[PDB]
Amino acid sequence: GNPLVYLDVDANGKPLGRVVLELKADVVPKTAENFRALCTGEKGFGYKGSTFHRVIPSFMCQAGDFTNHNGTGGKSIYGSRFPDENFTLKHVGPGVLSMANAGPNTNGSQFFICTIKTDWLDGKHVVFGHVIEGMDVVKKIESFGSKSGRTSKKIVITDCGQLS
Ligand SMILES: Cc1c(C(=O)NCc2ccc(N)cc2)cnc2cc(=O)[nH]n12
Repeated sequence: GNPLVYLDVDANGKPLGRVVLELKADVVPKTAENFRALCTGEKGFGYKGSTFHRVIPSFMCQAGDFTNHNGTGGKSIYGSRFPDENFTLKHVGPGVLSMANAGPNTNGSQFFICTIKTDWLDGKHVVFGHVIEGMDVVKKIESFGSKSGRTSKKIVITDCGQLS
């Protein structure tokens, strides 16, 4: 079945709880596998210890730059970047999990969780999963963002992994 993975998130060193994500490997297997392996850390690198560096209320929470911690970095398990697998899944509402990018075919490790329907991203960002549990944690993260994306608390993925 599709992988279930988790992110345990702190804000200014206090735990907020756990976000559980389903990865739609049946639709986007290569994109799902990248995220799964970055959660487990099994390639020797991944999301553990990295941050939500860009958070915009009423839009999304973005994370996954585990190399530069600022939106310029990250890498995939395949290499620095990998192609857009497909655009079949849509940005239908809060809880959608999608790949950040710098244009076509520039997926790495950065990702975002939507807090609203973001239909204008359809066909531009690869959707690959959704929140199963922990939308309350996502809403807390969102509340620590700003219009500019700068966070008002340090939001850290302290632990992450695969549940099934
Ligand atoms: C524009 C931007 C990006 C961005 O698009 N980075 C390019 C990129 C994405 C994914 C991969 N894998 C590689 C490169 C990342 N963070 C922030 C914060 C902010 O205020 N603007 N911003």
